[PDB]
Amino acid sequence: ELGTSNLNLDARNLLAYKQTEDLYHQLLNYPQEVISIMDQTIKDCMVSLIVDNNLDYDLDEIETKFYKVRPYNVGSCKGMRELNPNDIDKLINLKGLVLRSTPVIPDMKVAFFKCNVCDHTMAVEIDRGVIQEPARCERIDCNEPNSMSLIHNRCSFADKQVIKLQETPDHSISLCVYDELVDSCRAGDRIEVTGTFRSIPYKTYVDVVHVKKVITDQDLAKIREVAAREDLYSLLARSIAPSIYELEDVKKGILLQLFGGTNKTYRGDINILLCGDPSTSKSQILQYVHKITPRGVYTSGKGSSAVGLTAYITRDVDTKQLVLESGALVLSDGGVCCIDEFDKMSDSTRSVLHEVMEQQTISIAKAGIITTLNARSSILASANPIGSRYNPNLPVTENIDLPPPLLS
Amino acid sequence: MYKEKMPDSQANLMDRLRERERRSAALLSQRQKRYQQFLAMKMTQVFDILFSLTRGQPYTETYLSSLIVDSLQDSNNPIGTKEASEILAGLQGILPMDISVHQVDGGLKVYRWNSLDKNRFSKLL
Amino acid sequence: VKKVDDVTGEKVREAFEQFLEDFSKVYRAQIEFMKIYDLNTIYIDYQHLSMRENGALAMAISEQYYRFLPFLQKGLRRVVRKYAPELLNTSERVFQISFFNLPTVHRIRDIRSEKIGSLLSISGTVTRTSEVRPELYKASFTCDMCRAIVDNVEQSFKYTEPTFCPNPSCENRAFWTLNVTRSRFLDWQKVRIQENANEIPTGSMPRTLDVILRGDSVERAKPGDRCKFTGVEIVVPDVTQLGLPGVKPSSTVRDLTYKISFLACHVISIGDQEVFLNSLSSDEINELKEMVKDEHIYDKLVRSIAPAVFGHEAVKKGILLQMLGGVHKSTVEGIKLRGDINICVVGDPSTSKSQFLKYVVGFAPRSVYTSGKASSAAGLTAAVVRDEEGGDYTIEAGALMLADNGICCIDEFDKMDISDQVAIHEAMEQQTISIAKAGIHATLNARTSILAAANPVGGRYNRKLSLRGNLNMTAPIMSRFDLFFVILDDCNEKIDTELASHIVDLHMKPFSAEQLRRYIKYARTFKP
Amino acid sequence: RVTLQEAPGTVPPGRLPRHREVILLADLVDVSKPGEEVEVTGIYKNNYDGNLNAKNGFPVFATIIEANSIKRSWTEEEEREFRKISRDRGIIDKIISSMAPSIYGHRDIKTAVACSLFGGVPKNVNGKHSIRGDINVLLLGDPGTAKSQILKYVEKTAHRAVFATGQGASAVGLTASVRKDPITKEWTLEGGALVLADKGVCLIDEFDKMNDQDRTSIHEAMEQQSISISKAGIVTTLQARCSIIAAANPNGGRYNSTLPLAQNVSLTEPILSRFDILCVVRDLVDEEADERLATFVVDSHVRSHPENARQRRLQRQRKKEEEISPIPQELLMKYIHYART
Ligand SMILES: Nc1ncnc2c1ncn2[C@@H]1O[C@H](COP(=O)(O)OP(=O)(O)O)[C@@H](O)[C@H]1O
Ligand SMILES: Nc1ncnc2c1ncn2[C@@H]1O[C@H](COP(=O)(O)OP(=O)(O)O)[C@@H](O)[C@H]1O
Ligand SMILES: Nc1ncnc2c1ncn2[C@@H]1O[C@H](COP(=O)(O)OP(=O)(O)O)[C@@H](O)[C@H]1O
Ligand SMILES: [Zn+2]
Ligand SMILES: [Zn+2]
Repeated sequence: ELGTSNLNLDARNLLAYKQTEDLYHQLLNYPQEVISIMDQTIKDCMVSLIVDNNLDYDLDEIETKFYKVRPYNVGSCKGMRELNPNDIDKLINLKGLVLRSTPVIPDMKVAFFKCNVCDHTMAVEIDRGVIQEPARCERIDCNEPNSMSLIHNRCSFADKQVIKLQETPDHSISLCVYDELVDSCRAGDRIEVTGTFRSIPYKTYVDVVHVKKVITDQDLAKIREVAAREDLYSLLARSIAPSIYELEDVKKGILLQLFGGTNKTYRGDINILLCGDPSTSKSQILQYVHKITPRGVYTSGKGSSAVGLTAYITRDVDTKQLVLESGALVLSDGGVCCIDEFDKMSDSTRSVLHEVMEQQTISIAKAGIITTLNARSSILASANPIGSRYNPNLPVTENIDLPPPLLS
Repeated sequence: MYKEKMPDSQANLMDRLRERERRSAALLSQRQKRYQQFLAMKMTQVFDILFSLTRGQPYTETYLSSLIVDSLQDSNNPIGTKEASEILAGLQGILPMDISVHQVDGGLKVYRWNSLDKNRFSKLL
Repeated sequence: VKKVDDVTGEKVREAFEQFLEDFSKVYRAQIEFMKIYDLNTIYIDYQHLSMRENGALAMAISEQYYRFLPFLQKGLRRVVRKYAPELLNTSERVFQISFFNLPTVHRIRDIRSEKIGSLLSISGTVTRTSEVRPELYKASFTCDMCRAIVDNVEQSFKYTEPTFCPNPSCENRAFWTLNVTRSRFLDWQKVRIQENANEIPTGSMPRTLDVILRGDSVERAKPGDRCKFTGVEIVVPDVTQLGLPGVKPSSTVRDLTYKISFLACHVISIGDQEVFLNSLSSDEINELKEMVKDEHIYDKLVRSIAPAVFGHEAVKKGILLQMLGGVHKSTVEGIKLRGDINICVVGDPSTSKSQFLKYVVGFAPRSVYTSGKASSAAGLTAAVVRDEEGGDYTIEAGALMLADNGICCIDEFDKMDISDQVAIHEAMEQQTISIAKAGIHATLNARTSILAAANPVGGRYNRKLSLRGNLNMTAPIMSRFDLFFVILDDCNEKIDTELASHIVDLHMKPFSAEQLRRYIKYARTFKP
Repeated sequence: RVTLQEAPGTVPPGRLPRHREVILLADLVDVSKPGEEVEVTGIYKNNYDGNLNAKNGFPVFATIIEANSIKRSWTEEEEREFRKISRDRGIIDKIISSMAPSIYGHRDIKTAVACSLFGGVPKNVNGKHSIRGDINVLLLGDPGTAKSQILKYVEKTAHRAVFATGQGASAVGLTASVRKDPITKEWTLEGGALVLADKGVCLIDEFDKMNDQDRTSIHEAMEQQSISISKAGIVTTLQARCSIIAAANPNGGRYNSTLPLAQNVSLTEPILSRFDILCVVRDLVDEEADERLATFVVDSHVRSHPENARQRRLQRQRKKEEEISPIPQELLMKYIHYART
């Protein structure tokens, strides 16, 4: 039924079935041959199901066009740094986060040669990256040698793009994409990669075959059992932090911050400040949260700056568009960040927190750069009281060294 | 100014408010019909965009609707995104023979329109 | 010896000549106008081209424009010889064609290799420009062995010497003498543009592109303008592709790199009652008329700015008036009178003052949002930066030069350093930006309406003192705001109950926002 | 090779100055020096052939002008009308009233503006001694006193005027900038705003709020009418024979009438000593003065609002000029030029 030019093959079915696992083990070294066969196989299957089965009649454009197939859930490998020189050109599976994209670069497919003495035209195509200039004009009369010339703007090209990805094996890798894969991956995308690991006479890069833009029932039973029992809140608070005794309200608050609110389009990024005495276990809680929560970034207000939190932003000669060196506050996008020494943060850095907490954005307008960046994250912060200890002889507002606009 | 100095009406002011009320819905319906005609006339200046430089079929409705806005319509008479979506949806209904877009999983994917002719079908308005 | 002929091209040329002869003969009147006024370039409406053969001729011309252009040029020059041969006279047949009024406008975002060699229209904000230069359109050469002459040597995108001496009695090749008198040249210019603000989603960086203009269309692009171009995409050689990963094809050794540029033939800048009214249809006129000819339209528009923010009607009136700034006047003495309106709002850290700025930047046709601490002096007015293609300096548009003839929004205004608040003053009162730095001595247009938000000196409104002591702004900057609001918060139960109800409904979920732009586009032209 | 730039008063609105390369050959050298205004006759030819055909996309060249003759002037019909005007009794008051007619009052400022426009005699006594011939004016006062829009009349009235803002100017930019020649690769100097305004007037708005170093760069120009520089081995002095008109705000933004002038401004006695006329303005309130000012301003805004046709519209414009000034303004410009000449 579909008019699409490709099928995303459910490659997890390859592991769910035995002969397909054997096919994967055989295929680990030869993906291109199987993909090329599957193109013709798809065309033949379409032709059969259309006319041989007499179920449809729209065939001409499908008959003439070329197809591809993209497996998207292949089993993962042993990791990027563990790949060996003979693991090059093998099918691989990787994961990470995308950072930068290069502009659309055309890549040659068809060469249009015209004879400069008789205007005759020849169609020449590239095989394995080779251009073959015709030696002589093919016409019977015009036999002038070396008269063929290439018209640059009558040729045919295809889109090629280089995308930067911070990879985490099961360091950054610069991928390559072709055809409709360009501009499907953009800055900040959460990406799993299925493709070919490459290094050619030697830089490491991945030829992407597909890209992914993204438990047991016994686990469900355990979750339901823990949820049903009446001591649910008590058990959660008791089990979150054994080294911190009691503090039921603090436990409930921080756990609620981990749960987070509902996001509607109005985020649910809950932020909590600890204003206890400077000897209560608060660093031990934040250091533990940095490890128990889905991975974020651990920072300190004293050891941070405005550039350190937001980003460093500059243009690029090659890319011809702005690029970012992501700071911790933006790196925490969608996660949790911990800020110790919140009372010691510099004023310029504190000014960033305003728009972050009010719109989850950071707008910058400086020399040659005017852009806005998203920093949707939850902030857990600790701040010692003014002086050596909290003094109830002064108002509660006066015991905290944060201005009213930030504290309120 | 103080123009309403002596409009010494009778208790007929209640009937005046009845006139205000009972026909206001008719005016609102006429305004809605005028917006419908507004869309049915702007679609006459839109399908040239589709006809000109789109022959492949990767274009979802989200792309074409965002291409009607920030386009030639970005002019003395700008148009809204939801208005552009309404235009693109009404094109299928007004031209059944060349557009048969169907819901895929989410949203709509638009294919290469057959385009027998350009504007002669506007007579149905 | 007969050369290969393009039969499709010949059919296209014949159809184009028939279109020129039969269309009504307004284009022949244009030819006569060019002859009268000594004009070089003819202009063709694309919707006129697309009304013959159901527009199939226009489609065929557009989709392979770089190929079919010579045939249309030949047809037009044959027509001009048929009717106005004096235009072939010099003191020799230079002639240009420029199409305009394309239906589709394509973004820098949507540039694809499929678009190469096809007619399309784009739009983008200009950032840098180069000076105009002459371009060698058609050259001629004289032989060196013998003294024969070769005319009509078209220089297609490269310096091209003749491949042979026409007389077989001479064996000259690879050596020629260039003529600089019988050869003819044309104007050249390159425009460096930026993707518009409403295109890029938040967290995405704008794309940049280089656009090529030639002929009389040059110099019609100015920095900071939302220009529009019409033409065809062409690839040009690139040297920065070296070092990239992946296999690179080779010719045999030679390199075959490329990068994409856009060549535009027609230039227009987006922007008097009857002129505007004649560009709208009857239904469009009626829709715009309903919003004008109703008794309560002013209150209706007041109660329509930023509908999410409850209350605060004074700021809603203020923004509505700021969006319809006063008429600019020039004195018979030449002194100019500023027409744009500035607004400053100060509120407690709880009252929603930032949502007005966000609504304005999301609604205004041209708008820029910025933060007080993030901004700097150079980033607002203009940046003095070394230019490409030379050793001299060139300006870059700051926050104020961008969104010229628009509304500029600044948040956390009181947080701004005074040394970079000062630079906003000249734009706020003189509507100009003056630069006397590093070889630049020009004065630039800064017709912008400044909208600012700020907080009291102690964060909270110290209601013990008066308005004089609660603000750190000095008199010179306060005097330049036509409107000035200080909104406060109070514990009134009847107010707080409704405020809570609506701010909770927000998290729970007359004239539409689209209609307001249509209304303003008509209203802004009046001069009371 | 010499670069000719558009005259400062002739730059079109909102565009950078245009300039061309002019080639001086056959003993036509040293005919002009930076800051001079010249008219030249030559040939419009193209000579930029070379790598430009491949470095920039597509084959292009660049244009130069090869100079043939150069020259660095009034008909009787103009002098006759000037002399007709000159014999009127009390001409000084008409001239003073002619400056910025749409600005009400401020006669003590208008007289200083007119005096600076006409200027004095640069008496180079016996050659060995010199005196500046131009009058320096400082406009200090509260906001809402047209200290800025007066400069937008001097810029449109004087033959050659340069306008700059306090924070939008640099010490290098105002005085002179260093360049490396694209042909000879040698250290070269390019004049700044003060060099451009030679035999003219230089305008500096918001003179108080500029940084101290840019303010210091104006010291030599205000008395020596010249720029002395020593950068990258270049040691030279350029002519900067221009008057300076400066507008500024007092400390705190409002003038304290109870405090002296030497306390109301961040400037210093040296800088004040380079001026001749100081115009202090108070925005004090009074019913009669405010009524006069408002009824003048509202009629000015009525006039400046829009509404052989060329001749008719020129006649109507001159009618409006007569309604507010005793002297036609084109005639005033020509008169000022003639008097200075
Ligand atoms: N309730 C507690 N449980 C466990 N350890 C505690 C507790 N209170 C204080 N401590 C100990 O006291 C030390 C001080 O830590 P903390 O008060 O969190 O930071 P700081 O030293 O900056 O005040 C820690 O090493 C911690 O182990
Ligand atoms: N009248 C109102 N209607 C809806 N929301 C409001 C209103 N007043 C305040 N708010 C809420 O309170 C918040 C105020 O933030 P704001 O004062 O703009 O921060 P900042 O002072 O840093 O700009 C907003 O996020 C807004 O959602
Ligand atoms: N004396 C005056 N007569 C008429 N109009 C005036 C006068 N003073 C100021 N104005 C008006 O007020 C504005 C002052 O602008 P500007 O010169 O920037 O003020 P300042 O420089 O004194 O702060 C001008 O547009 C002018 O129209
Ligand atoms: Zn041949
Ligand atoms: Zn020869």
